[PDB]
Formats: sequence, C-alpha cells, structure tokens
Amino acid sequence: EIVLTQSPGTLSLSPGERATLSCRASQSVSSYLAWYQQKPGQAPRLLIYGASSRATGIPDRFSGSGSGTDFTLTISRLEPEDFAVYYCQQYGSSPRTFGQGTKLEIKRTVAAPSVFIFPPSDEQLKSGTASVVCLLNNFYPREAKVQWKVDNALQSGNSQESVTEQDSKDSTYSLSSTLTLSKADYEKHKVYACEVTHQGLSSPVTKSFNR
Amino acid sequence: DIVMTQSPDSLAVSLGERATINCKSSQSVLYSSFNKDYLAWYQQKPGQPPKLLIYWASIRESGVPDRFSGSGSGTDFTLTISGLQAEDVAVYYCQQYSRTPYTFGQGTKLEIKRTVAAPSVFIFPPSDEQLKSGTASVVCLLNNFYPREAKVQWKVDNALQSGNSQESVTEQDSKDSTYSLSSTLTLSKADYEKHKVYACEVTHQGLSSPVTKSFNRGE
Amino acid sequence: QVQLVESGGGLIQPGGSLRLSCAASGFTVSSNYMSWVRQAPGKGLEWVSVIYSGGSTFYADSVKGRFTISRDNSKSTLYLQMNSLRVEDTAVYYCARDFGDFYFDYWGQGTLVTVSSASTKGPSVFPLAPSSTAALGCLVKDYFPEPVTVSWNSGALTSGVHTFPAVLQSSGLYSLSSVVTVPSSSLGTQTYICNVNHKPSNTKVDKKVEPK
Amino acid sequence: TNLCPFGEVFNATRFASVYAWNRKRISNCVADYSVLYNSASFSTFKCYGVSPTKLNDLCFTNVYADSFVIRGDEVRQIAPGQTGKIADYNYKLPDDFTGCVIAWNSNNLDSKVGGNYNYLYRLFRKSNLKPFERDISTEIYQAGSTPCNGVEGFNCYFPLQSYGFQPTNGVGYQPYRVVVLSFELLHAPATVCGPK
Amino acid sequence: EVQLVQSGAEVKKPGESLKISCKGSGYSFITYWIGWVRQMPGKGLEWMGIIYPGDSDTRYSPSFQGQVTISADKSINTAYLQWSSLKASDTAMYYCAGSSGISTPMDVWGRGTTVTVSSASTKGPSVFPLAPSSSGGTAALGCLVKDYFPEPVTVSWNSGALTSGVHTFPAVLQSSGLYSLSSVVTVPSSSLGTQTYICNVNHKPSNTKVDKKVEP
Ligand SMILES: *[C@@H]1O[C@H](CO)[C@@H](O[C@@H]2O[C@H](CO)[C@@H](O[C@@H]3O[C@H](CO)[C@@H](O)[C@H](O)[C@@H]3O)[C@H](O)[C@H]2NC(C)=O)[C@H](O)[C@H]1NC(C)=O
Repeated sequence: EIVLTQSPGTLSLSPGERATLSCRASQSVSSYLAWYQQKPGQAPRLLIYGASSRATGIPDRFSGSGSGTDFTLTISRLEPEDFAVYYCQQYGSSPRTFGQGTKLEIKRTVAAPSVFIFPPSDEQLKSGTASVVCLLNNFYPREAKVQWKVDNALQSGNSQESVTEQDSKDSTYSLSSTLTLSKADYEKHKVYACEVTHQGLSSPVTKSFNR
Repeated sequence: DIVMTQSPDSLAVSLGERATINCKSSQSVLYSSFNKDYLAWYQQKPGQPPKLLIYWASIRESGVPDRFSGSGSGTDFTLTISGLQAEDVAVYYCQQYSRTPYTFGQGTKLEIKRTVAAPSVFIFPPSDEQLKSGTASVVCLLNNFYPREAKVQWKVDNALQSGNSQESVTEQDSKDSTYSLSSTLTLSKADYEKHKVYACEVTHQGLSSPVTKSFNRGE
Repeated sequence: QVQLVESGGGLIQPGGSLRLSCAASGFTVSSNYMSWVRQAPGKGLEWVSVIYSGGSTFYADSVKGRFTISRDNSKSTLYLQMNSLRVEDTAVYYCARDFGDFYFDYWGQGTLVTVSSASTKGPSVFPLAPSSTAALGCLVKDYFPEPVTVSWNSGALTSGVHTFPAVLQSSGLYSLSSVVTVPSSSLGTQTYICNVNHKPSNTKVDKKVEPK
Repeated sequence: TNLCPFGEVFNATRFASVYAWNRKRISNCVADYSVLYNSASFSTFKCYGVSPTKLNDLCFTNVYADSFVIRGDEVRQIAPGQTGKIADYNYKLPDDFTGCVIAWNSNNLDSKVGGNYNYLYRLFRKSNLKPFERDISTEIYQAGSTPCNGVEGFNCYFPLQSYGFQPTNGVGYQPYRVVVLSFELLHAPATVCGPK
Repeated sequence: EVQLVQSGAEVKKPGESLKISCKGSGYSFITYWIGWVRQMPGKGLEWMGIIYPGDSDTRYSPSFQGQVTISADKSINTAYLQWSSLKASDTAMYYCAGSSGISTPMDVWGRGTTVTVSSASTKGPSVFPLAPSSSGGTAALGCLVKDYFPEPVTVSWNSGALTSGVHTFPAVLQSSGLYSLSSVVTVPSSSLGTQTYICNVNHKPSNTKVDKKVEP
C-alpha cells in the first residue's frame, strides 16, 4: 500500500486570505492524485484531478500543484463556506488510498457566548433521572471552559459536551454541556450553576437556578 | 479433483521380461487444441528422488533408455518396460499436469521376479548385558529369500505372541534379487524370566513345512 | 445533471447480511466504472470495491470474500452485498461514480451502516423550558442507533435552530439536544413544537415547549 | 533452411502500444528457441502448457509473437484467467492459453526525462475483449444516453490514456516490453519446427 | 541444465515453526516453476503447491491450502516452504521439483529434505551383541542398536572392512518414540574361535561412538 500524509492536520484562516494545503506520499505517483472537499454532513466533492486539473463547476481560486510525491492545494480569496475537510487521494497503484484530511476553519471577530441554563423537565424527573443543560450560543473562538458548580462545589465526571459545526453565515460555534444525575442525587443539592470562561468575556459568566 | 489410479499395486517381472503398469484417469487430461494427453510417468528408486521418464504419455525424456515406452490415450495409459533389468527396481508413479492441483497415482512397486528361494532362519537370545538393563529382546533372522511374503510368529512356551514384535525387511538385493527380514520380540525382564522356551516359527513358500528355531532361557 | 441515491442502511447484528442499493441517473451505469467508498464515523475515507465498465470487479483486502458488488442495467442500480458483517464495518457507505478506476467525480449522499449487537430503542423527548433574547430547546435522550432528525413547528422555524451532534453515553445510547433563539415577546402567544423523528425505531414525537 | 525472425520481434527498436499490439506471423522457418530461454535479460518468462526447453524438438503449423509495452504492475495481467484494464480492454489471453509470456524492463529505452507519453492503453470499453482481439478504435466513448458527436465533454471520454513513463518512477511504473508466444497446430502441414 | 539444492534435515518438536528452502541454478532457470512434493515414510507422492519465483505466483493444493506457506526470493533463486506450527503428522520427506513452465512435467528434482517432528529428545543408542549359537558352515551374528533418537545411525563391521553378507535393517519407530535397528553378518562357522567381529555404531546427533565385540 501507499500511505498519504497531509499537513497541517488542521488550519485556521480569515476570509479573503490564501490557504496552502500539503500532501506527501510514501512513493511517487506521478500526477495520479486528486483532491476532495467534504463539508460537514455532505459527501466529498471533487476539486482537482491529475494534481493540476479543476473539475467542472469549480471556481478558479482553487488550484492544485506538484507531482511525484509532493502535492499542494492552493485556495485563494477564502470565503466562509470554504470550511471543510480536504482529502488527497492517489490512484498510481492499487489499492487506492486517501489522506487523513485537513480540517480548515474560517476565522472571524471574537464573539461572546450567550449563556443559558435549563433545569430538568418535570416529566423527566418522574422517570428517575435528571439532566441539566448549559448552552453556549453563537460564540467564537471555539475554545471555551465550561465548569459545573453545584452548591459551589465543582462537579466532574458526570457531564458530556457537544459542539456544533461552524455556522455557514456568521461562522459561530454553539456548545452544550449536559449534566446527568439520578433523581435521588439531583435532590441532594439546591443551587445548580454553570460557569463559562471564554476569550470574549471580561470575567466568567455564571448562570444558575435553585431547585 | 482428477483421481489417478494405478494397476497393479505391486508387480514382479523377471529379468528381461516385459513389465506393464496401467494408469486410469477419472477425467480426460487434455489441456487445449494441442491434442496431447498431459500425462507423465516418474521413477523413484529406493532412497532416491523421483526421476521423470515420459511426458505427454509417450515422449521419453532425454537420457531415458529405449526400453521405456508409454502408450494410451483419453483416460487409459500404460507404461511398458521391454527389457527388464535389475536397475529398474523402483516405484513408478503416473501424474497428470493438465491443470492444478496436480495429482499423482498411488504408485506401483516393481521388483525382480526370481525363482523361489527359501530363507535361512536364525534366532538370537537376549544378551546378558541387556538383561541387566531390565529389558529382553529376541531377534529372529530370515536371510536371503524370495518372494518377500513370509509369516513369522513368536511362540513363548507354545503361546502365540501379539503386539510385542516388530518386523523389518531390507530392500531387494541388486545381485540375487533376494530379501532379508528381522523380527524382534521385546519383553520386560520380569516377563522374560517367567518362561523357558522361546520359539520363532517361519512359514514361507520355499519351505515344505514351517521351520522353528527355539532356545531355552539360560540353557 | 447526475444523481446518486443510496439506500438499505441500518442496524444489523454482527455476522449478519445487508444489501445496499444505489440508484443512478444522468449516466449509463453499465458503461461506467462504479465504486463503493466507506467512511467510519469521524474518520477518513476508505475504498471498498469497484466494478469496471466491462463488468470486472475488485475489492479491498479487508472486505474480500465477504462483500460482492454488482449492477442491474435494467434498473440502473448499483448493489453492494455485505455478508459476515463485523463491528469495524460500521461506516457511512458512499456510492461514487468512478472515472476509469482513478478518481470519484460524483458521490451520493451516503447511507449509514451500523453493525452492533445492541438493540434498537426509541428516544425520550423532554422540553428545555425558557426563563425570563430568550432560549429554549428539546432534549432527545436514550436512543439507538443513529440518526435522529429534529424540526421546530414542522418546517416553519429554521433560523436559530442548533441541533448538536449526538454524544454516546456510557450506557451505550445516544443523546442529542436541539435549541432555538427566540425573543421574549412571544412567550406562550406563539406556540413552539419540536418534531423528533427516529426512523430505526419508527418514533414520531411532537413536544410542546412552553415557559413555566 | 531459414531462421525464424525472432530477433526482429524481441530486439525491435520500437514497440507498439498495448491497445494496438503488434503481431508477427511465423511460418516456414526453423526456430532456435534456445537463444530465448538461455538469455539473462528477461525478468519474466512464464509459459503455460508447454516447456520452452521442449520447443526445439516440436513442429507447429504457425507461431505468433505479440509485442507491446505496459507498466510493470500490469505484467501479471498478461496470463490466462486474468482480469484488469490491460487484460479486459487491451490484450486478452484465453483460459486454455498454450504459450509463453516474456517480459523485461525497458526503462532506459522507453522512458525519457519529462515523461514519454507515446505509449497508450485503452481505458474505457463497454465489453471485455475476446482472446487475441485487437481494438484500435479511437471513437469518443459515450458514457451516457446523449450522443457525443465526436467531441469530448460530459459523459464523453476519449477511450485512450497515456502512460507517464519517467525514468525516476518506481519499478511498477516503469515501462516493460512484453512478447507473447502463441503456438498453433491447425492439422495442416507443419512449417515451424526446431533444428534437426 | 537447472539444478535444485535443498536445505538440510530438520528435527523439530511439535508446535515449533519451520521454513525449508530450495535454491535453483543453471541456464533457463527463468523459465522454471518450483513445486513442492510431500512423501510420508513408505507412502506415495503428494503435490502440495507450486510458485513462480519471478512474481511469487503461487498455487496451492486444496489439501494443503492454509496449512503451509509457499514463497520465493527471486534475488537468490530460492523457494521456501514453511509451517506456522508443526504437528507429528508433518514427519515426511519434502522434495522440491522444478518445471519449465506451468502445466508441464517436473523434470528436475532436489535431493529432498527430511523433516522429523516428535516430542522425543536426542538419545544415544544402546548396542547389544547378537551372539552366534551352534554347524552347516554358515554362521550368523549381529548387533542390536536400540532406543536412539533421531535418525540416522551408521553401522559398520570391522571398521568398514567387512561388507559381504552384511544386512543393516531399516530402523523401526517404537511406541516410545525412539528408533531401534539391527545389523547382521553372514560369516563362516569355522572362524568363530579364530576371527573376532566388531560392529561399529556411530550416532552423530548425540555424539555417540560404540565399538561392540560380538563373540559366541
Ligand atoms: C537480441 O540481441 C541480443 C544481443 O543484445 C542477442 O543475444 C545474443 O545472442 C547470441 C546468439 O545469437 C549470443 O551469442 C552466444 O554467446 C555465448 C556466450 O554467452 C557463446 O557460448 C555462443 O557461442 C554465442 O556466441 C550472445 O551471447 C547473446 N548476447 C546477450 C547479451 O545475451 C539475442 O539473440 C537477440 N535476440 C534474438 C531473439 O535473436
């Protein structure tokens, strides 16, 4: 087999700038290479074939280069919709192999998250389990610290986090942290609080409710 | 998938006479429009690797003498030795190579058919050195006989022995076309000293009546 | 215009059989190279099998002897017969138009194949009540396997909809939340309903989310 | 009385593209096959149903020698019961093939800096070739329901593709010259025998 | 002319791995496929598989598919046959045979490689006299070579001087896993008192040399 290595593993640039993506192979493939763009939730789209030729319907700003075992994908005048994972695939010899991809996100101005906390529903509380949700809505950058404090005690090990993909228009992120407790454990405490630490906040923001 | 069956399993042909070995194929052994039967004959002398004699069922290989001829077509093939010589004692295999997997025949044992020769029978009591080790072995020797078929039975105080003897036979001699056989009776020291008479009874085609060689323990 | 639509994905126990179908329009299936390419959840792309324009077929080493690719010219459909399925075969399987066994110029949206011994379970939908720009949502918990689709007031509410990716709990079930951003003026005057659909378990739940 | 012209085939300065493979009809001559199998320049000498060492003492009505150039990775496709782009669309051997496949690396001869693009292979065909069939068509391959009218475009592919032979490429990518020997017995008077 | 050279004899315990080799040389070797043939003691020939060294084109017999691996090294003209785990039933002689092309007869054969798989360990033989007894002018005497492992054992009489009338029987494998053997000689009966007869037993694997005198 032939192993394709892509660098960087991830990349982060603002709109209007130029992106340079790399792809190296175990052996020379002599232009038998292609590039694909896979946006979240969608199938890969062919961009470059033959390491130089653009597919139909592809803007000229996408450019492929290189030969042998050195290959480069150049993307100029970036736009917010260009966030995707980019793969390189070789067809020089069988079996055909892909790279591990390059995650490319779109930068923007730093945005402060809007923090909301949801107490568990009464219908859920009758089933023996409780879930407390903290919402971080429309923020950038993605890095943010979420700490669960119950009666001012830092709670760990019973929460899971999910973060959405970059928005297509404003390139913002959204994050949810779900604290899961049994009904008996939920009623052992009074104040449930969510503390959010982010670059766009002067001081951490705390949203809390009393059971 | 193609099974090759040889006839006969063992063949005895006198010097200078004709040896005939047949090979039967469960399917045709053709390969293409060449119209050639992809059949081969091999010779394996005692202790030697197989040697290719004839390919395409009739074409002898370079160096093979003229007395080796192959015939037959379809599913029936025959190997013939015209002038049988002592050099020709071997096992002969037929092989098909029309397609993989290749399959050999079971092999045909060929020996010189000489006149009947009776064996000379000898019996050897266990050595006193071996008796000190706790085991007793008695050896019965049949020397220079033909045919190879022979019945050797051990009687201990006129009681037939079973399971405690092993036989070994030499290959056919290249000069007189005879065989030699050894039968070894193995007993524990305790079992050996509970009996007196140890007899080796030999029955052969060249003997009018069975020959018995016997001894008494320590006598 | 070219269309590739996969079907036949779903939950299947290990060692079982599953048959995938790919309807194709805009080109002649019998005259083109076609391939199946699979992508494990969150990982890269892997080529599975190809059928040549002349009918010749080839397979990846990891699936050879278990998968069979085929085509039906009359139905204009590509098939992938999967047998002796393993846990590592869990992936999104893409139908792809192949240019001369070189590169994949057209792709279908894909079908999800989950190989697991776990049983199907419908989700439980709970509200996320707002409190006095407001926010509210619905909690979709304890379902298996993927996926779950969430909509608000049929398809009326689309702006501000954030459906987070599902997380796999330690119990082996998935949980998901969908939230919306709405002004405080509406309160209960405007009615908000979250529509949750889980096709593997055939679960259809509409949940009213009103402030408390 | 006359030597069979094997040298014209094996030592030819130029070899044909595999889609348009050459064939040399050998008839009414004495062939000395020993100059082939005793050679040391061959990397692949694969024969099926016949031994080259047994060819110097056999007679055939006709002998055919086919020559072409392919990649090193595709040499294994020149064999009975094989499958692939070369075996299905360019050169196909029968399942009961009786003959020899001879190949040797020719990177020095058939490869140049910057790429030798003179050697072609067929990439698209609706059906597999019959054994020993030559298809030299260059008509635009119609991959859809719309006629192409001889112009390349969407669903309209040129049927041939060029090898990018460069001397610095890997062994599998390097050009290989292939000669395939076919032996035919038509039950007619035989005219291609070995030396007596 | 092509010649095939095989590796030396192998003695292995059950469960151990093994890889034997067959290296070919000579003109027209580029045309040769290397096949493997198994022959268990006293039985017929069994085709195992075949390989073309140039491209490692390997074809296995269905009776041996998955039991053995056949490979080749085209840089040294060597073909291999290996087992992942050896069983006692693998005890046989393994020939490598060469054929000029496939679907052709095997015209060149190697000398063969003996493979013995047994749980028994190396053990030196015990040599016991087969004393003559009383004639008809012909006397028979011999030596019993018992309880040794592995093969082979060389037996000679009077340091190789006595050859006429000597029958050294093939070894028999005992139920203990050890080999036993006998060698006998035909001598004139009148020479028992005068002549002295000594059998010379040498067992190289155990470094054993026994000179035993056979007297009446
Ligand atoms: C294609 O041309 C090559 C040369 O590049 C020919 O190979 C040559 O063939 C001749 C016989 O015609 C060989 O001569 C013989 O050499 C040996 C010593 O190796 C000697 O004992 C003989 O008396 C005789 O002179 C010559 O060695 C050989 N050269 C090489 C480099 O292999 C080849 O025959 C031509 N192809 C065809 C199909 O004729």
